[PDB]
Amino acid sequence: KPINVRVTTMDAELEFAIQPNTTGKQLFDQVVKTVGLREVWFFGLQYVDSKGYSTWLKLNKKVTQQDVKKENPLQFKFRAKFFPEDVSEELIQEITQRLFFLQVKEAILNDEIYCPPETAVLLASYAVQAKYGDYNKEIHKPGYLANDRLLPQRVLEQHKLTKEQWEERIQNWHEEHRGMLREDSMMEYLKIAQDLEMYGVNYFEIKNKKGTELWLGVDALGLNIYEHDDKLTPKIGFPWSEIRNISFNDKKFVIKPIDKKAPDFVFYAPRLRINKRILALCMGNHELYMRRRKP
Amino acid sequence: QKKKLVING
Repeated sequence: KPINVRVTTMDAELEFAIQPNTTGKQLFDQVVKTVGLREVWFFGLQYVDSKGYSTWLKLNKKVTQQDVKKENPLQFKFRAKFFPEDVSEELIQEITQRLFFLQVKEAILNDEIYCPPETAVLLASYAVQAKYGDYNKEIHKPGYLANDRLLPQRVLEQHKLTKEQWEERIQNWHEEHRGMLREDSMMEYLKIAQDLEMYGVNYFEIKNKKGTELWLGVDALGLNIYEHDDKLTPKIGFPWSEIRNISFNDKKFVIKPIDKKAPDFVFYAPRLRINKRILALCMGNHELYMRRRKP
Repeated sequence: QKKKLVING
């Protein structure tokens, strides 16, 4: 008895039917095969459980054995779970560059990743070059960007310019990108976005031994602790190279530093589900970190 | 639950 499933990438909707004992890995492989993605190590499948919680699909476990929200077809989102240390030397395929571009641009536009107004304009500039191609005074007449969402709401609200005025600045940059290929435009966007403080960071609310509210940041290079009201600059950093090991006991999270002097660091997460999520991102990120070196 | 993850050493 086949099981109907739907998988959506940033710009595509895929329809599959799997058997009862299909594993996440088998579903995953069918997805990347369909869109011709070979740079698969960054991606994963997101689903919603019966309790309405977003979760990443375990690839080693059967799809049917993971409490995916009951429905026909089952619904999954194909998304990048991990980010490259540098897009330039890691994303070679157009499909991959496109998926990261679209996912990152969505997060920037939704104010997910903080972005200075000036940078938002430059970023929008590459997105327009990617979408419209070379600026052509004959076809791209004033107002040609009126129907495009190009800047995050936060930017629009801090600077009271009219849409026309924003478009004017965006257009001036657009004109300067003539000759830039669609794929190259997307990569330029990413090269800029990847230098943003909040780019590629998974934040989790935690508390330290003093009960102070903080954020745990997990990214490609290790872990960071942020003060509750500042997610841009780490309060303290824990690069992989300074980490002996990492473990969690239910809600307790401990970071044993390689160093002799430096003592251990304990942090508390609200739910065990959170700690499991953190450990998983820590494992995956570190793994990719080491592949960039030895494997 | 209890889970450990070796990073270095």
